[PDB]
Amino acid sequence: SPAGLLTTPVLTGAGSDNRWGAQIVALQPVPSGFSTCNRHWNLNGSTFGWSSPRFSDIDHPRGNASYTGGSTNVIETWYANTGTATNNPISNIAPDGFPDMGAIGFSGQTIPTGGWVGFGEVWNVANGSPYNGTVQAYELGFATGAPNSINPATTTVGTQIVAKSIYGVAIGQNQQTAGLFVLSTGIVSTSGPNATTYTPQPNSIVVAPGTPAAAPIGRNVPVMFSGVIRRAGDINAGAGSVNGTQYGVGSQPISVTLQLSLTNYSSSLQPGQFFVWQLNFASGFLEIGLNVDGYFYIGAGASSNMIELTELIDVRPVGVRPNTSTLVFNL
Amino acid sequence: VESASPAGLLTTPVLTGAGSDNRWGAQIVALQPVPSGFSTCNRHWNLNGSTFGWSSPRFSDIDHPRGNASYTGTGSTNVIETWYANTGTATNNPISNIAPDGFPDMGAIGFSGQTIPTGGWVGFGEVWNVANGSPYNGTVQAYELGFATGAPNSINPATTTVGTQIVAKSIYGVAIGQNQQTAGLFVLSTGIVSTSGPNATTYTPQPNSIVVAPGTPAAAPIGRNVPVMFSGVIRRAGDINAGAGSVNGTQYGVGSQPISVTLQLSLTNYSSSLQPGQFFVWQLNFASGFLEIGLNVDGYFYIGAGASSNMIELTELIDVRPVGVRPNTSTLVFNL
Repeated sequence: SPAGLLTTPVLTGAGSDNRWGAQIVALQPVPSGFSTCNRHWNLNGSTFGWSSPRFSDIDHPRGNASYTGGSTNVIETWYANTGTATNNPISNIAPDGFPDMGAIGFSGQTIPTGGWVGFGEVWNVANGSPYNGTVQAYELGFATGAPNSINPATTTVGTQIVAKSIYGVAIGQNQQTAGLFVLSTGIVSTSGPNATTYTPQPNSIVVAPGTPAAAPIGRNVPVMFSGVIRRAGDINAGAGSVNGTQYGVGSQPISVTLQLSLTNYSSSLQPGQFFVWQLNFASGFLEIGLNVDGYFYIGAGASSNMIELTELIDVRPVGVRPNTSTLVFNL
Repeated sequence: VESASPAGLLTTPVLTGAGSDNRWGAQIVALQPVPSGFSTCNRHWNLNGSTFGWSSPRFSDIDHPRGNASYTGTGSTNVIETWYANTGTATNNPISNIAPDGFPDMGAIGFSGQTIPTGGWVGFGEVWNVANGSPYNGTVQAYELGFATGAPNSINPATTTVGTQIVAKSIYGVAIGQNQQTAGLFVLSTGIVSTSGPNATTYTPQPNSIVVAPGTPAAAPIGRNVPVMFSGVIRRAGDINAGAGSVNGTQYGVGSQPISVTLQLSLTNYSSSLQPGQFFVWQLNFASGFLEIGLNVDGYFYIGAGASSNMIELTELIDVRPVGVRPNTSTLVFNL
């Protein structure tokens, strides 16, 4: 039974989302629909992405590293084609852990807004030793036009994976072949004190061929799981910051992703159905549904206002329902 | 909330590849017996819903709002950056003010003159401006973090939280150093181990370098039953591409608990299902043998390894089956 996939702890503070690993504190309805494949599992034990259901560091053994000038305090760019992560057993699209987001270019000397940023370095393919003057915060994502005219991409087909430092490195490296190493904990790129929109926005997510979309069904709209994430421009901001709170979203709680990767649920739900749970709040309730592609839905209609989980009391299973029956929204 | 049975704390996935340890977050692939015993408090929970440490059962990031930042050098570029504060000043940590949530329970080893220490906890981060939260973006680097005395100019590792400092010191040069009376620290919470050259070092941390808080109970041997840590492969600074089975040697990191156990113990109180003097015991069934593992009320796991400190690989582990409550003086079966 799918019932055990969503339990009260997952949504009352002990859950984490499958993209940022952030503590899940809100639900984010997406009335346009969206797609996600990386670190996303369906109910047939399968993923269309390139990452395992844990938070792997990011390592690629063969890319091009360069900087744009002298050689100190310079922006370092690493890139490779998609489909070259030949040591990744899930997929060669990209290293396990590489973020499913478009890489955004700079605006003059202004840092891009909304990109996935991790800390990392380039390393020497001769011996595995780091080029230690290349440590920095790097924006990672999919793009065309690397190294020096990057535009974000939303497909894995015929594109590049890029890492570009958002600040200057101590000692730049021009290496026609070099490795990448980045930790898998991400922050979002910003400059100045402001939080940006929830990240990634639907049209920023990168998916691989064959990924099914989560489309709305009447008033039933797909939902993402939201937690507070850090941002580069005010790194001390957190939940309730006077400068605004920054949210990151994932398509699934990682505990759900993990369970779906360990057990096949194809006998318990078929196309056209949801497995439904009731979320009971202090003064209302709503139903959340899971479909066979692993996407969650709520009956929010054309609303993208976040639903805070602060007053959630418990989660109770309801059972299998048609996906065309409106999910109750009684808040 | 109370639970009547610890049985659910250890299940087959925890030890056959879906588990992670509570210090490094690494995939659990082995058991590390510790015949002389050890203590751990950070991100370690007991069966009474409590921790003696300063971290939640979660990995996010390390943030401290008020330390001293400095560098040394004749110039301000490509220099070593040091940040430090006293323990007991992490006032924005709801668990404990000892140290920021996520700060590693390891000693900070001093270094200078283009050598770096072996076996320290290293994380990536920066110092930041307390006026507005903006990074000093030229201070990003890999930093060794730990507890110490003597910062900034005579750093020596400490094993207690009492009267010591928390220190971050970059193992490579930063782009632009900062001498600031007050600066904040921001480091990611998943570490690598400091090394030089290609070699792996011993499993990290060794028992003699774990930092604990006052009141932390020790895991002491009881006859042939000895405490065990959970081992996974971790990165190391000197050969960052090395992973499991590397031709240059495999580097292990250890934690006292699978983080899924820590999390469950933090959510549910088990104090009515196990008492001092008792283990809850599970059987680990391998292709070619089996062993018993026990959990005590302080949250520590034990096996009947006796005087052996050999790692036990979990490659051929088939499943985990609950046995029940037993006296901790009964020898745990070890049939490998």
